[PDB]
Amino acid sequence: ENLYFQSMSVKGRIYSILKQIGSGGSSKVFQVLNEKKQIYAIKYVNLEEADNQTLDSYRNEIAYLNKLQQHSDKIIRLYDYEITDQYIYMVMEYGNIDLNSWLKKKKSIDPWERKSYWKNMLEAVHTIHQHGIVHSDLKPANFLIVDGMLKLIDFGIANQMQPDTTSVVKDSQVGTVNYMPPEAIKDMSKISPKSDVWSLGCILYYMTYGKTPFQQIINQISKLHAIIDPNHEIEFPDIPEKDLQDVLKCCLKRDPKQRISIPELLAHPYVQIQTHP
Ligand SMILES: CCc1cccc(CC)c1NC(=O)c1nn(C)c2c1CCc1cnc(Nc3ccc(C(=O)NC4CCN(C)CC4)cc3OC(F)(F)F)nc1-2
Repeated sequence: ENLYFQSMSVKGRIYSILKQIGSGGSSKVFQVLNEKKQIYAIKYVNLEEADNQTLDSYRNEIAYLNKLQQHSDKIIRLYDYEITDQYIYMVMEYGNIDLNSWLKKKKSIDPWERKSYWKNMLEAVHTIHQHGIVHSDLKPANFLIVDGMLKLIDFGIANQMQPDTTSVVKDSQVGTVNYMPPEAIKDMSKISPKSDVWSLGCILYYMTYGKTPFQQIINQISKLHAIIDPNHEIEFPDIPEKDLQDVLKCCLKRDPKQRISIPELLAHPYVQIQTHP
């Protein structure tokens, strides 16, 4: 729903608010225009009931996002931010849609498009791994489409919060365990870069086969048991792209030791071999 007279200031710069395009418990996202009618998304986070630990995780993610955006164009831009004791405003790159919503409204995805997105994702995640950050909770919703290019929105660093404001409402894929790796389920560090490869593999599996590998299991304890059980054979239906079949089998090995790495994935023929005549 659009906001028709609202506006906000960030570091002495005024922004017209067109509409709200998202919400967590303590947070909101707004489609906004600056003084020169350039479009942005502003993330607002209320800090009024956040403890020092939570606060410091927000501070950490902001520092890292400000640094890492210079290292890759597959991370979302953070143009400015304002940070007080009460709130954070972040002025960020705008996208017309996130990958989750895009995939919901696409049955048949173009093979070229899928490969292009796969590359974008790999480059983003590779970048955070290179600075010691394992996201540890990658879903399609963490990726924003900006003129055909996927941008990673967050680094999984910040501590999530709950609507004790209430009037409670939430979304399809926030709780989801469909992208979760076996070692995460055992775990309750032992969090390695390989955790992210499983999650990325699950996204690619969605793009290839039209669902995540354990999506069929409604019963959430049966699902978690299926993810861990070596005898539970994951399906990989035959398709023209034999390199894509290989990538998925390699990402979804349950043993993280035996599971493929991001540098390996980047040199894989799926990413590298020119299919075009
Ligand atoms: C809530 C804050 C938060 C906390 C923790 C972690 C995270 C990251 C996941 C975040 N959340 C975030 O950090 C976050 N959440 N959103 C939604 C955005 C961000 C970052 C910047 C950003 C920039 N541009 C956009 N634009 C849009 C992104 C997605 C949609 C969308 O999916 N719409 C659907 C289209 C199809 N129909 C059928 C259903 C709706 C529409 C959008 O803009 C438009 F609305 F203007 F069009 N969004 C975002």
